[PDB]
Amino acid sequence: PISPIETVPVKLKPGMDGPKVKQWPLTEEKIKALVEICTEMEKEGKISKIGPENPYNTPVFAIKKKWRKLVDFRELNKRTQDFWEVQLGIPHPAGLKKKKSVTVLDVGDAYFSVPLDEDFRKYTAFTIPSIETPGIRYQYNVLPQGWKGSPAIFQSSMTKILEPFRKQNPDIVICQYMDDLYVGSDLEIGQHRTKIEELRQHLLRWGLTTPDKKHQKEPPFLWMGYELHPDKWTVQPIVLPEKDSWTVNDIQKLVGKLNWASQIYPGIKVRQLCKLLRGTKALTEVIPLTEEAELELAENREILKEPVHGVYYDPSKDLIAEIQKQGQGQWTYQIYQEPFKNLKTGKYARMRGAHTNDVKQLTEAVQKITTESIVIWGKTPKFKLPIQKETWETWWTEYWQATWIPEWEFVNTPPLVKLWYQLEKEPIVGAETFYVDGAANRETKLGKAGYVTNRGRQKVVTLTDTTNQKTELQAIYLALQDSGLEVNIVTDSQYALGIIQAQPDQSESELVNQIIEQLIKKEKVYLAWVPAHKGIGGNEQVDKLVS
Amino acid sequence: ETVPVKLKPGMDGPKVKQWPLTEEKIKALVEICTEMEKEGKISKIGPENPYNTPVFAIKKKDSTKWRKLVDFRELNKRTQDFHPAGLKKKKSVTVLDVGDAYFSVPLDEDFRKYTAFTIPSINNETPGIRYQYNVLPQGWKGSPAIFQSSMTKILEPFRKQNPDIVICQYMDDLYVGSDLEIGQHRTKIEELRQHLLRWGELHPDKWTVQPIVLPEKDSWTVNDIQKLVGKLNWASQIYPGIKVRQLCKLLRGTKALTEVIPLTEEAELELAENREILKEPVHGVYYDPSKDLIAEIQKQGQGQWTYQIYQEPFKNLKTGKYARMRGAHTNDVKQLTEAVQKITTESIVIWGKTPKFKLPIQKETWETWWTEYWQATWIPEWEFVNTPPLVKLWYQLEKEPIVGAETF
Ligand SMILES: CC(C)c1c(Cc2ccccc2)n(COCc2ccccc2)c(=O)[nH]c1=O
Repeated sequence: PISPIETVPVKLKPGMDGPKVKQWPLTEEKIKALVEICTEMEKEGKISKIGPENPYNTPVFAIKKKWRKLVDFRELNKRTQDFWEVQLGIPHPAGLKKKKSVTVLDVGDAYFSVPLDEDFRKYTAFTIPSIETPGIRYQYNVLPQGWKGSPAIFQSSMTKILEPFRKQNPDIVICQYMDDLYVGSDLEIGQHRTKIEELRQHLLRWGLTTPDKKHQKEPPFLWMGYELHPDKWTVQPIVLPEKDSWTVNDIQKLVGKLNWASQIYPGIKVRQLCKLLRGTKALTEVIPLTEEAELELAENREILKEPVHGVYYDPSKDLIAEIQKQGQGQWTYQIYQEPFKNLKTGKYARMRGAHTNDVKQLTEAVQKITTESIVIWGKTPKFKLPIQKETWETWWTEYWQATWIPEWEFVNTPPLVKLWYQLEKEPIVGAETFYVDGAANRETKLGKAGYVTNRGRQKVVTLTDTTNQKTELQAIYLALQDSGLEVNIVTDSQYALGIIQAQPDQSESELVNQIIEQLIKKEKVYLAWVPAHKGIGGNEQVDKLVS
Repeated sequence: ETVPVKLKPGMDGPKVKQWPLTEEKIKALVEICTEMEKEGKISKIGPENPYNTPVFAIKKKDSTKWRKLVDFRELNKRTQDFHPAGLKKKKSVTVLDVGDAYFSVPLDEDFRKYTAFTIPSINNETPGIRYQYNVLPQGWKGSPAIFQSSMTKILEPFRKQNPDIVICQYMDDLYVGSDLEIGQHRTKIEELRQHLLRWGELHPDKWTVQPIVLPEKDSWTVNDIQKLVGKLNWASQIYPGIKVRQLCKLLRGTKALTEVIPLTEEAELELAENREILKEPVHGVYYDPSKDLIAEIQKQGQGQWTYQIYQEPFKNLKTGKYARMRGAHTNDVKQLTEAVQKITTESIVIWGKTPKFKLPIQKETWETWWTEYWQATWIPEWEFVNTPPLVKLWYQLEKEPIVGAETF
């Protein structure tokens, strides 16, 4: 019952007092139950009736799950100290190593098995109402369910108790996750069973009760999201709720559930579905599925039938990661040891970052993978990337920002990532030189964008409802539009200075994306920047006419 | 007896999350920590302790054994408060690691809780191992300060036997400066060294703050003038006497970038005057102790980097270049970290404090691999930035040896 362990010293937050909230009134039928239950517990020694000298109180409730008692610690909780709860690092199946056999022990009710710091028990006081008359007063002697520190303290205690056993039997792996203890080994079945019984008797020595054969959990293990089988893990099938009426809320739920599936199912698409949220007036508003959406929702239903199973980890084999570009700014990867035998898969998105490029992006996918690998496997994978080592070397070497990719190889799996264009280092000798310039009135938004070339060619365009940044970029666009396969372009635009340094191939501004298109069409392009408002010729005659 | 140490007023302990560690480093930390625990230097702690500092492991620039490095930056910032200028003069400085001395001294028990740290578990299968210090930790600034009194003693005999040699201590390291020749230096080091055991190569003068040099040229193209003018104009933020009107006048016209332009006697002079101006560091830039030291680095490319230490923008205290060391050919991160360590050390020697770094790298990239190449006992502050195109173009223009530095 109650374990002979050293309590953990627990305190209330810096400047606070114990809770003293009133006991929500109960019918005569309910008080009758709460009395039975508490009389049981008091005997087991889990709660002790206390004098009235205790000013604190926490409301208790009775709910028919026959009958069951519930205490509302919301108050005590919010005013209890904080604990080191960094255990919010959930393992991933692909990280588990294979086991000949695995046994799972239940240590649930064993929470009332750990004693509460007797100096803190006083705040845990609660009251059993009466048909207004006296009222029965109790307090906890053990870790109360639902109290902020129970999980932390119990886990820590479990850890102390398993210290001896783990030490003696290092060939036995034990994972602790709440009321569960997953014990696995590679010992022959009879030996494994002999050890579990050994551990069980050990635990029993520490008061921790033993799960009845009736409550013995068995594989496959359904672990929040998956089915852990002895030799492989699978993902619980995801069912799409079929209806003949779809409200905004239903749709968002759908889209969200479908977005998480994208990871293990790269095929999933949600455009026509997401497109149905346009202009929505209320969550309850019903929306008729367009034909394209209808079509889309159907395909997804299909792809979600296929079983996606992964495999466990083998520390004696290499870790390999392969990446694919599925479109602009979206990648897919699968990490494995043996081909086809995937440890796991995934996909990355991104939203028209102000301005980047496919190599930069490939770079970011790589590190994202690398981190989670270090988390899941303690090491970084060997990479198989769809990029030429020449393309990479050419890029990185000149990029303005530090960057890197761990050990990798080239895998000729199309489409290969490449540089769409590269600015000329020097001015193109036989090319026309376009002096561009744009100016706008930030108040009126009346602007002018234009150019003049060394060949006598000129053009001025007037724009309404425009900004300065745009007249400048538009002027660059006009130059690219009217020029041949080779052009030299001088502008005083600071932003253009950025394009030169970053040389992006994706942008948030569609004007900048139109310019990128033009830049990709040319063979040679040399972009030069110079100070605005200066005497600098060319950028003084075109610059003066568009002002 | 232990001296009582308190956090600054209104501060609470650090609660910094532990970054993922690779398995090799986790095993190493377990080994290092079980050992330390036996010796009672650290103690396992419970969950009632909410505090936490990140720890990691490195292999110092001379080692095949892992060392444990704790990031006490946060704690330090929160710890209560408590430089022989000749050190930056001396023609020779050697850094010594006296960090182990602290483990001999106990830490005020009331303060021990703030030193809590966690050894993580792969795939989070196991809970982390939580420890806390009983003795003065390394990396913590409170350590050299408390062990100060003791350090003065053990050192006194040597100081007095050589009032020449200057000893300065920063964090876990001891800096020794003398002017004796190499052999003459190294020998006096071993004396000092042995005196230390008994109880239980830098050259500051080569750090010349090199000048900027404009390109001289037989012929000049429109493109060249423009490039030149763009950089000058920007430089006038540092040197207000820089002029470009004469050069911008030679550019009057819509000419082809490749077209050559002959300079006027005026554009000549204006250009000559600008070179003159650039021959020396801007006047009146002195160091202010009460201000932070900033260090910003630019990736120049092909293995080259540039930096500047300053407190006020454009008023540099020191500028420089740095080329990767053989081996870092394919790693920008490795290079960059090497640059930081070098710059930081120069700062310590000179001003006796670490600068705050403005690094030209993506946060995620840096946090993921910097510790893999880190080798110092200290860790400076740093922030990540976007290099303005011009700040990079200007310092590319800095002078270099006509030959270099000769060995047979
Ligand atoms: C933590 C340990 C004990 C562990 C397990 C259990 C486990 C089960 C649920 C949640 C986490 C872990 N498994 C899951 O394998 C399921 C299985 C294996 C063998 C026989 C039946 C089922 C594994 O492959 N390796 C392991 O090391």
